[PDB]
Amino acid sequence: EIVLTQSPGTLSLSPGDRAILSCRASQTVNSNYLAWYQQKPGQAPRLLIYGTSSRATGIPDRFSGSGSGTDFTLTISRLEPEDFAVYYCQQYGSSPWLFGQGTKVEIKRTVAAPSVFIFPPSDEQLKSGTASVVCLLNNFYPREAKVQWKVDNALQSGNSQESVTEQDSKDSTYSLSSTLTLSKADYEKHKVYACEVTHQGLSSPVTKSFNRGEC
Amino acid sequence: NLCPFGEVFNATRFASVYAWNRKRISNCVADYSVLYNSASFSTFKCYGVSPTKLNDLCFTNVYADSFVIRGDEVRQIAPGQTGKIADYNYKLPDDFTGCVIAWNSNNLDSKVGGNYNYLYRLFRKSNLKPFERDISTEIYQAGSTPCNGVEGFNCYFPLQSYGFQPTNGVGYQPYRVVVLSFELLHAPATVCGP
Amino acid sequence: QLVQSGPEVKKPGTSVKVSCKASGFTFYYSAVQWVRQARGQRLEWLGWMAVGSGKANYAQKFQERLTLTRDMSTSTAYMELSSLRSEDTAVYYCAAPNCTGGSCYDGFNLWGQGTVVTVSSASTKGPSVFPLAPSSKSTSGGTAALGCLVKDYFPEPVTVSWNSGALTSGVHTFPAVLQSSGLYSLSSVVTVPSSSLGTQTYICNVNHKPSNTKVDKKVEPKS
Ligand SMILES: *[C@@H]1O[C@H](CO)[C@@H](O[C@@H]2O[C@H](CO)[C@@H](O)[C@H](O)[C@H]2NC(C)=O)[C@H](O)[C@H]1NC(C)=O
Repeated sequence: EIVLTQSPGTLSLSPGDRAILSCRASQTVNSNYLAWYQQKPGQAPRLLIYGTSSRATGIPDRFSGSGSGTDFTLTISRLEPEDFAVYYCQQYGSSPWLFGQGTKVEIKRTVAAPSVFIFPPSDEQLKSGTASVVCLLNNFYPREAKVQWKVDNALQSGNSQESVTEQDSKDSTYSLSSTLTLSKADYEKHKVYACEVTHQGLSSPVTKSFNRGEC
Repeated sequence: NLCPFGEVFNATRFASVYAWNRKRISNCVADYSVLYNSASFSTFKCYGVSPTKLNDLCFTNVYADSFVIRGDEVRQIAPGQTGKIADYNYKLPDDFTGCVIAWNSNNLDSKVGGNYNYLYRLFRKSNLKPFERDISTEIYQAGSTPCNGVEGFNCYFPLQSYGFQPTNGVGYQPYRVVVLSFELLHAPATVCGP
Repeated sequence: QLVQSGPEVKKPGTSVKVSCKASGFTFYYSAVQWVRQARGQRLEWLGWMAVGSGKANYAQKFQERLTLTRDMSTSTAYMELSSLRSEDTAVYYCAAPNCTGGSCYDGFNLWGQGTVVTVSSASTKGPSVFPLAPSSKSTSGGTAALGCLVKDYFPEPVTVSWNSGALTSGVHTFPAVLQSSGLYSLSSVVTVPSSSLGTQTYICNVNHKPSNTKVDKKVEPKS
């Protein structure tokens, strides 16, 4: 079959700089059956380039495709605020029309340190038999960031479901939420709770800890 | 000496709609009322000539065309009709004179598992003029790119086959159609009945 | 233009059918392909079908479960999938080129709006709202954060609002996640100054349409 692999995964470029992509195949692909699609979060994909060289109807001239054989490229002359999305490359000459893994384009800005909060569970949550402790990460630019939940200087696992918001518009910073959905049984037989964070924008990891004695 | 209508109307096999067969008839004495009073045909429409008064009229030579089409499809065999069959397979002229006959052929054309010996054209670059055939099977070119002999996206085979099943509805039931067209030209004008 | 049917929720082991109605162009010369995408994942190709003759092609993974059909009378294309599993939860798209006459466009420029299909066994249930009251430990440098917690609701669409929609400055809602019990849960937070606590009536407005339950849970600082 035919496998497509877009080599550059994610690219963060400020508006103005030209951007490039690289959709490379394994076997020779017909030059008349290749296309590029643009998708925004929550909308159906939109066709951009068809036939490896010609653009679609109404597509602004900044987009332009080139290349043939096992190499194919997409070039944006100067980025615009509404051109930040995910781009897929697909070929339909053979029988299986496999897509590509996609490439995400995001705004690049300055590195901002995150904010750390801790939320003790509600008393009314105690009645249901489950404990809910939340550690909140706010306003940090680099996507990579990890949190380890610590109970009595022990790293608990299996209850750290993760949730990330989309890039913001005015400042383009991310917000992170981690919830420690913990059973009631473990709640009383331990004392010290903590969530430790490590971020590229922080010189050293910041440890935020909570105790049930001051509840 | 009588015209051989029986061999046409009782043939063992019938041609496909895209390759309908033609057989001219001349120098013989014909009889149409015996055909008319069969009480077995389904439709008998004669545009321009009264079927009861065919015996009292004389022409120069007649043509007989036959094929097989779907039951719901019989309505397109008429002057001034519009449809895929009229466009791509068999078109009648506006001033057509003659008769069209069709009757059900379930017990002879339908079998268990389906008969795939009848085909009909799907696409054509241009509409058909009256009374011509197209036996070409070259790959169609829907898009603006040459097919180069390979079937795929925007390159479709022009022909597919009917699927006839005994359990199919009367709408999908096969029908055998025979079309007679009478010609008139300066000639001895031989063919006409007693 | 391509218009699809609405979202549907099924039980494991059953089968589903999705229709993709077309209008505004010569549907006879077109061709449709089906693409599905999970939540935050890559696009996956299923197959394609030529509407002119009904011929279809399928990928190896979904060869024995996917069936594509057509209806010339209503210009409607049908797709069905049997023996659904939990991982089949995704959104499905239908795409076809714009055909005007004999000639037609060389790409799948026309796309549908998509249909959401969920495969699960847990029955529908209303949500429960739990307040995230701010505390002294939570407050940091004058900045304070508070919000509400929503749990154990099966249907996807839920909404969060503040001050009956008046409070939206720096509001954060997070994408819903799936627990081990099969019931969804999300969180919503907002930032306010430490001088704001104890002065304004803070409450989160939420709703769950399939349960037809509307809750406005007032939150107060922890004592
Ligand atoms: C086709 O063949 C059938 C049967 O061989 C013909 O029907 C016969 O017609 C004669 C004269 O009308 C009758 O005496 C017979 O009883 C009929 N037989 C049956 C079984 O109906 C039919 O006439 C032939 N077709 C044509 C156009 O002559």
